[PDB]
Amino acid sequence: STGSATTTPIDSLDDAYITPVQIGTPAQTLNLDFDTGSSDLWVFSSETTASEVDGQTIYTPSKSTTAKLLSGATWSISYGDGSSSSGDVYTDTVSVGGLTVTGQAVESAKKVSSSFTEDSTIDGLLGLAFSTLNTVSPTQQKTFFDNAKASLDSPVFTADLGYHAPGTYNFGFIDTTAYTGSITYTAVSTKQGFWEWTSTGYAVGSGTFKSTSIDGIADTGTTLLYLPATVVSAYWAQVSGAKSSSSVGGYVFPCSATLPSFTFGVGSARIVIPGDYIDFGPISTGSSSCFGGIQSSAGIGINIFGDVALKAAFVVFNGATTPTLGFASK
Repeated sequence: STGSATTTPIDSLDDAYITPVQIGTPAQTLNLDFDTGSSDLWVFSSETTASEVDGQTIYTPSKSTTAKLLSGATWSISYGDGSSSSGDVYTDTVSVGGLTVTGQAVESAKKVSSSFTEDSTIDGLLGLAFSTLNTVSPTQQKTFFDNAKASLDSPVFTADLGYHAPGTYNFGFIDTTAYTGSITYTAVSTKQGFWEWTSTGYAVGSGTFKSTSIDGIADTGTTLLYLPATVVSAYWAQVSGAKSSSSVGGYVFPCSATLPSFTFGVGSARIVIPGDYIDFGPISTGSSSCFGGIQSSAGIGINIFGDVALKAAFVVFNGATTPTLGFASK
């Protein structure tokens, strides 16, 4: 089997991407944030504290003839951005782009943090990291991909995120028309539950490539590119007037700037992030100071190849017995 679904930016900055997901019988379609950095499929629901719902579409398990309470199961998650959610668990039928999993754990939120409430466009998350990170207790549950894998034509999914435009998540096949040149594959460590890999280096603009190992995670659920402070300083030094602002919480730059590209290595291959991908617009409405899309990972504890990086590539998440990651230009 295979599935193919379009993923759409939630706003003009590509702050996140949403993908429609069918849950239950009859289908209830919710727009979920596909997150290769976590492993819970959770939704706003009829059980979510009313004051914490503000415009989201909710899953109502009582209206699904295939929903079953997973007795005794609870979940609770906190994300790298400080947001969180928690609740109980149903199993139900879940379909993405024509690919159907029966008995998928659907984690129903009783509580969500303010940042979730305040984002009306995201109805929940669909985790695509390794199931070892799933938070359901006392019986850990599998991700949608993990459940679908054996049925897929090939045990893979691909992320093809757009810049200021829709893109695609495919399950079970590689669309050879969706990228240019070849796909370069690189080793993955699953030891921390992530799609963790080692970039071979970077370049800033038309500058020379610096060969250096950068361990980090491919994370579709993180907006920005978080890299070591040395690398980030080298990037922003090429932008007149750019500075790290403790008050704003990262590098900012004059909105009048033309940003240089940023290249990262995948083995001997190179992925070029155009400068415009690194512009996250005014820090506040009407400001001429703009927020940078490349930020320091210092104090995160891990480097994160978030959407800024991934949207410059066609990315293969290969869930073979020994997982790997593939990157192609597009």
